[PDB]
Amino acid sequence: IAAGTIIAGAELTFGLLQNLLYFFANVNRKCAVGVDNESGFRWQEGSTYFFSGTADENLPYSVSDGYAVLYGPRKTNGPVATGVVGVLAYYIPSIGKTLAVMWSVPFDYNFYQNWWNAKLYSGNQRADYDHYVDLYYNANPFKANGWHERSLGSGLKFCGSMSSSGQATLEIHVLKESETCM
Amino acid sequence: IAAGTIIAGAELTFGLLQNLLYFFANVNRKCAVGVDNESGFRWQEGSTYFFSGTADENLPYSVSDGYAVLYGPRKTNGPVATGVVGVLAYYIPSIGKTLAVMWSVPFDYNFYQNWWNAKLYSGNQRADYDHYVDLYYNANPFKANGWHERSLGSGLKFCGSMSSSGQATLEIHVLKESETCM
Amino acid sequence: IAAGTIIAGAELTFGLLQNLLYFFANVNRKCAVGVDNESGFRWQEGSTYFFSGTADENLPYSVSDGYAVLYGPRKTNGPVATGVVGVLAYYIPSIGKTLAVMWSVPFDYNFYQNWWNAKLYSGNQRADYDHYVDLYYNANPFKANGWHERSLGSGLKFCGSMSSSGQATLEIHVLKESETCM
Amino acid sequence: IAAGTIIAGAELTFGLLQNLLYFFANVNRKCAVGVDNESGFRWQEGSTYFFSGTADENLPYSVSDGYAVLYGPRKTNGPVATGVVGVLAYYIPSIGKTLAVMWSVPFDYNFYQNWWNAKLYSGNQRADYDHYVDLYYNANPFKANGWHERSLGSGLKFCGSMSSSGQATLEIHVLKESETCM
Amino acid sequence: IAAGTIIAGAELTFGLLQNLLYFFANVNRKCAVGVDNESGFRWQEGSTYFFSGTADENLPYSVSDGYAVLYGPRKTNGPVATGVVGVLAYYIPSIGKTLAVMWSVPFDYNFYQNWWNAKLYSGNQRADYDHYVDLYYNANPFKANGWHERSLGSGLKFCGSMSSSGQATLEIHVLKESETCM
Amino acid sequence: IAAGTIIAGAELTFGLLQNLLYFFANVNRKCAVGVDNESGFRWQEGSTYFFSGTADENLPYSVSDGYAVLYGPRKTNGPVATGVVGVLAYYIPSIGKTLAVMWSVPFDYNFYQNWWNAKLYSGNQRADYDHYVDLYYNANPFKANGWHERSLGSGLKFCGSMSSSGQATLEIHVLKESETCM
Amino acid sequence: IAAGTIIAGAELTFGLLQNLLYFFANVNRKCAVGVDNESGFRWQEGSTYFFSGTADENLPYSVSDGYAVLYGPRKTNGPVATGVVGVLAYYIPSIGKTLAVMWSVPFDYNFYQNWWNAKLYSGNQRADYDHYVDLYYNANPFKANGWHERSLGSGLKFCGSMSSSGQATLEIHVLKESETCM
Amino acid sequence: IAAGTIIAGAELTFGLLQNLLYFFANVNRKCAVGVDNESGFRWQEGSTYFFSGTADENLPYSVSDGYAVLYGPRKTNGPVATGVVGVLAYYIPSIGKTLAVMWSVPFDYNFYQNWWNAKLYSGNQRADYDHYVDLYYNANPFKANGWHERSLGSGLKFCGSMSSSGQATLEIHVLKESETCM
Repeated sequence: IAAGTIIAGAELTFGLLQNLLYFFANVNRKCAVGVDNESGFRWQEGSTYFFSGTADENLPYSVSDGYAVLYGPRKTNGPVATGVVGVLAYYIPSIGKTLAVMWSVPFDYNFYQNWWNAKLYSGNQRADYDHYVDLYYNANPFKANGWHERSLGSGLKFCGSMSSSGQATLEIHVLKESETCM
Repeated sequence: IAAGTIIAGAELTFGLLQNLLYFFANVNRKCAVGVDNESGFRWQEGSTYFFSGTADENLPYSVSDGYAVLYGPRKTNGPVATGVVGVLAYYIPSIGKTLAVMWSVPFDYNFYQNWWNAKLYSGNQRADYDHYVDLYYNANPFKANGWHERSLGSGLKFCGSMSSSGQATLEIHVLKESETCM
Repeated sequence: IAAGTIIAGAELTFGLLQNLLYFFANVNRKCAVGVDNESGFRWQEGSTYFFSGTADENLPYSVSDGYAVLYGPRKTNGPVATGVVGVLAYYIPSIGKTLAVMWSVPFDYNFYQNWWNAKLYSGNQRADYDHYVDLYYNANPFKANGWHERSLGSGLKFCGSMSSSGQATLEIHVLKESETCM
Repeated sequence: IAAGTIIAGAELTFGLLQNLLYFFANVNRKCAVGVDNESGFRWQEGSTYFFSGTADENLPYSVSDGYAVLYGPRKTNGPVATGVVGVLAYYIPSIGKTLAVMWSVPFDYNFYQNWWNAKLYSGNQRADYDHYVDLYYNANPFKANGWHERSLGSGLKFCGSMSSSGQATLEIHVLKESETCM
Repeated sequence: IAAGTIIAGAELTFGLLQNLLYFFANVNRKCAVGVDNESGFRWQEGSTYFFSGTADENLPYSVSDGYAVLYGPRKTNGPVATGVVGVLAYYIPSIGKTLAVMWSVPFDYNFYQNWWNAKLYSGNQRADYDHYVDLYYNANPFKANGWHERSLGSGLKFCGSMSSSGQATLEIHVLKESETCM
Repeated sequence: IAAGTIIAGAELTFGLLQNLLYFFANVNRKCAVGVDNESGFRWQEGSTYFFSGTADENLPYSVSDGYAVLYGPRKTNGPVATGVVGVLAYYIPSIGKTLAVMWSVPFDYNFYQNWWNAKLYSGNQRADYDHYVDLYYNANPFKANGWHERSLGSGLKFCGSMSSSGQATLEIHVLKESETCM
Repeated sequence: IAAGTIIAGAELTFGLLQNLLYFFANVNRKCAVGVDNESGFRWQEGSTYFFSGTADENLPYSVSDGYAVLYGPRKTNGPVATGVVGVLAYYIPSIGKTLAVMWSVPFDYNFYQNWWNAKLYSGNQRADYDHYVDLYYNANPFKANGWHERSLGSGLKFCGSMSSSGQATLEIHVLKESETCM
Repeated sequence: IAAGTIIAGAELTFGLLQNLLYFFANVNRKCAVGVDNESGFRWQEGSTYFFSGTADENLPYSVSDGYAVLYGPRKTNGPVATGVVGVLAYYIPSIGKTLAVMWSVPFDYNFYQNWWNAKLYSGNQRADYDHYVDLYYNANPFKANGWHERSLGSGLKFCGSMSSSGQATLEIHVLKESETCM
């Protein structure tokens, strides 16, 4: 009989749902990824993988001694409950290895936190899910609590830090083992 | 009897539909297509095909050694569920062949992803659906996961990459076989 | 009896109609018409015809060797379902002929597409409906799919292209038969 | 009995009427009138008449060889269905005649179109309704379809054009009979 | 009984009245009054009268050979149906007379039009209602239809014009009888 | 019984009252008070009184030959029906007297108008209500109708004027008796 | 029974209360406190107390001969009925005393007014409630009515003034007894 | 029966709750932390801990004699009732100790106030909850009431101050024991 009650229930439902989708569309995640080639070797064949999120730009094809990658990963547009998570990688012909760098800026800080890592892999490889799993679970990732340092092997080491924010910054310097960081 | 219930159902219907059409009108797709003539040959007769989308500008008629195409493909205006997908092509008189470059930035990332390709075709040809089908299905397109390289034949090769975003960037360098990319 | 139902039907009707007229008022059509006098002859008596649309400016009275027309045709203001369609023309005293250039940027891309053309006509003539019909139906117009070239006769040729967008650009170079375009 | 139906009919009526008056207040008409004194004689006693519309500025009192009038006629403010229509005039002591220039930018392009004219009148006269009627009905006005030229007599001629838009531009050059226009 | 009908009649009444007062508050009248002392005599004791309207600034105390008054009369703020109407005056010690300048920019162009005047009065006098009545009714005011000229006596003359707009401009040059205006 | 009629009467009452308080909060009064020390004596101990209104700034402590006070009195914030009315004063040690300057910019121009005055008082005194009453009622204030001049005594005179607007300007020059104003 | 009357009473209540809290959040109080060290002694250990309000900045640690404190006290954010009231203090090692400066910009000008003071206290002390009570009640504070001057003792004096506005300015110069203020 | 009362109770509930969450999302807390290395020793391995809040940036890896940390802690985004509270730390190789600096800008000033501290700890340590507890409860923190100074030991001391605002500033200078602060 009282069909106006069903119309009012629809107006309440879409009036809630349009604002709920507008919330998930407006919560934002970023990672300003800076990686600095202090290494004395040329990096090439710039490769990426995204477990979540995207970027609007390319990596440099190559990086050379004293220059840096700057890259801007972000969350996918629209009402998605996913952060920005991924790998970037470069081949290093002068040592026969691939440098891979991982970051993980989640959506829910109830369950997760900002993590990052870097490693050298044998031969020419490009960033994929097996690099994400190995950099996130098998290796020890670093968390967003200031500056950390580790040997890469093959005469290199990395020094780096990440913000605890969801609009994060990541900075890494890939030095020779002889050098003092920053 | 209660005609106000039909008026309230119409207000609910158009109140939903005006916002649904406003959604499809505001989700946007782009491809910033850069193609760089490192080739040592003049390109001419700049031609295009669009399977979906448009651009507000012309290609250069010609490109010459060390200059680049910059072109801005985009989605068609209004409430359409179509991305930007197309071909650009140039004749190369010095080798008797047509360079064609393809990109595909879809609407639904549920079903599709960003793809691109480039190839040399025999004689003077202009971009059309047969170049789109051959660059997308018969040849192997490259996906949006960093830098890729392939020989074109006739002394040329291409090196290029594409963003995974729907507001994409595409960059290609069309080098001689003797050269090192970027 | 229930006169409030007629008032609510009027509020629904004008609430729809004010938004429908606002839609047709906001969908826009343009043609940025550039025509370049590479011809070695002075053009004069700049004339126009509009089958649909207008412009807020005059043509140059005359154009001379190495200068260009730039002209901005547009859709008529308000809730009209018409594009921008027209002819511009110039007399060329040094050959005894009229150059006429046509463009057609439609409203409905369901039924129509962007077309353009150029031709030389005998004697001093000014742009009118007979030039529109002859440039659109009797001659072969060119479509918005990259660069096209044709001989005009009397020692001239044209080279030109048009955008597939509804906010189009048109570019034409009117060269001598001896020259290489752009 | 049901007085709320009369209140709802009043809210509908003023809700329509406030938007109808806002429409007529926002449709705009202009004429950017440029008149260029290439004549070799000083013009003085700058006079105006408006059949419809106004301007917020004065004419120059005088114009001299190689300078120009620039004048900005416009529609009267508020919800009026009238365009901008008028005459400007100057006395020319060196020939004993008055130059008068007319323009007519209508409201309804359903019934009317953009017209303009210019003429020389005997003795010192100022712009009035008899100049409007003689320039619009008795003389042949020119329409908004590109550049037109006519002899004034007394060793002068005019060359000029007008836009077909309702936010029009009018340009006139008042040359000696010896000269080539623009 | 049905007191909600009286509340709805009040909401309709104040909903109309707030918009009616907002209309009368937003219709604006101005006069940009420029008066230029080409006279060879110093003007002093700058005086004003307003029959309607105000200004936010002072006159210069004095004006001297080759300088000008610029003054910005305007309508009184808020929902008043009155224009800007007034007199400015200066004493001229070198001839023993007061220059007075009048303007009248009305509210209703249904009943009134833009008028202005200027005159010399005997001795040191300051602008008041008797100067307004004598400049508007007893003397012949000039209307807003281009440039007008008259002798003041005492070796002076004025040349001037006014806009027909309600946001008017008034320009007057107060020359010696020997000179040619502007 | 029908308690919704009392709620609707409250919504009408606060819907009116919030707009009435917003009106009294937005009608504004100012006085840009400029006072110029052409006097050849130093002024010091800058003092103020406000009968209505305030300022956000201090007076200069002192003023010296050829410098000026600039001061910006204004209406008190919020829904108050009061203008800006007050006194500023300075001691002049070189003559043993206090200069006091008064202004009165009212709220209701139905009952009041812009008045101002200046006077010299014996000894070191600071601005207070007895200076306001003596400058406004016992002395002859000047009204907002152009430039006025009066002797102060002790070898000084003042020359000054005030705007008739509620956002007024006041300008005063405090000269020696030997000098000609502005 | 009629539960919609309780919902309408809640909508009226929160519709009033959200606007009442927005009023108390938007009425603002400030004191731009400038204190100028004309004293010939270094000030150090810059200390503060707030009876009401806060600032977003630090005092200078120290001030030295010819430099000034500039400090911006303000009201606490949100719907609080409290002004800005406080003390700033500095130790002066060269005389063995603490300079303390007090200001009081209230919320309710119905009950209170702008007051300020300054004094020298024995030994190294920091601003607290006992300095506020002694500067406000036991000593004679100065009110916002122009420039005031007093001896501090120990060879110093202060000269200063405060605005009567709630967005106040306070200026104080701390001179030697030999000097003439500003 | 009357289901519209439940819909109206839902509209009231979400209409309140959307504004309550918007309040907690818009109340903001910051700490602009400046720490100045006047110490004559290099600081390195910049480390952080957050008990509440985040930052969008990294610390410098290292700081050296005469340079400063500038760091911008802030509240976590969205409707959370938590301030910004944390520790930053650096290792100092030249003395074998870790400098740690703490700040605490709360949400509820009903229960808490702005506190800060600094201390030297033995060996290379990184900021964590045990440094927060020791700097906040076991050591004596300083409150937001002007400049404070303390010996660190190992030849160093700190001098610093903090704002009482919730958008706070913190400034610390880490001097040698020989020096005079700021």
